[PDB]
Amino acid sequence: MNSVTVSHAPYTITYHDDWEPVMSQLVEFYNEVASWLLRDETSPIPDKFFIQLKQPLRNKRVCVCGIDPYPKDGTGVPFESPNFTKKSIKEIASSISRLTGVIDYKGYNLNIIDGVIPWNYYLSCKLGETKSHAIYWDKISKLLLQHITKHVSVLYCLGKTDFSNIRAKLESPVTTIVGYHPAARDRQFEKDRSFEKINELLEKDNKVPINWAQGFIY
Repeated sequence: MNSVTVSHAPYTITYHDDWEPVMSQLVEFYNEVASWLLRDETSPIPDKFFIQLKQPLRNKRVCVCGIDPYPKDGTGVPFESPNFTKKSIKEIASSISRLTGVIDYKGYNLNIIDGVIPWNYYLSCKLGETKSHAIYWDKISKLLLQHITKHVSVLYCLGKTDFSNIRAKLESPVTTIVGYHPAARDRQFEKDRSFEKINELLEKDNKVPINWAQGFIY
C-alpha cells in the first residue's frame, strides 16, 4: 500500500500499487472538485469514498458496476449491505442462488469473490439523492473506469438507462454487458441472464470463470 495527500477531506488516500498510474491525476482532479462534493452530507462518508482503491487489480477479470452508492448507508464497498437489507444485494444474491444452486445462506458480498471488482461509477451521492454527484465525479469516474478496464476482461453494468452509452467513457473495446438494474419494473432483473453470460464470455476468452458462490455469507 501507499498513501497520498489531498487538500480536502478525507485528506489522505491509501491505495494498492496497481492504482499508482492514475493517482497523480486523481489527486489533481479531486483537489479541483471536492468542494462541491463536501457541500453535502454524503453516502458514503468522505473517509470511505476511496476504500476500494486498496483492492488489487492484477487478479481481476470482471468488474460489476452500478452507477453510484446506495443513497443511504453506503459503506464505501459497492453493493455492500452488512445487515443484508438493501434490495439490490438481496436480488443479486437470489440470482446467484438460482445460478449456483446454493439455497442456504445469510448474506452476500461481491467484494469477497476472487476475480471480481465491484464498482460504483460515481463514488458519492448527496445523502438520499441518487446521481446527485454525477457532474462532479465525471472526470474521475472516467479515469478510474478506464484504469479498471485495462485489467478486467468483462465489464457488467447494472442499469440500462444509466449505462446505455458507457462505451463512450472507455478507451478500449473491452467486452461490456449492460443489464437491468435490480429494481427494474416487471421483475426484469430476476429473468436477466447477465450473471450467467459473464462466465460464458470469460470461457470464450480462455479465462477462468467466476465462482459466484464465493460471495455468500454463511
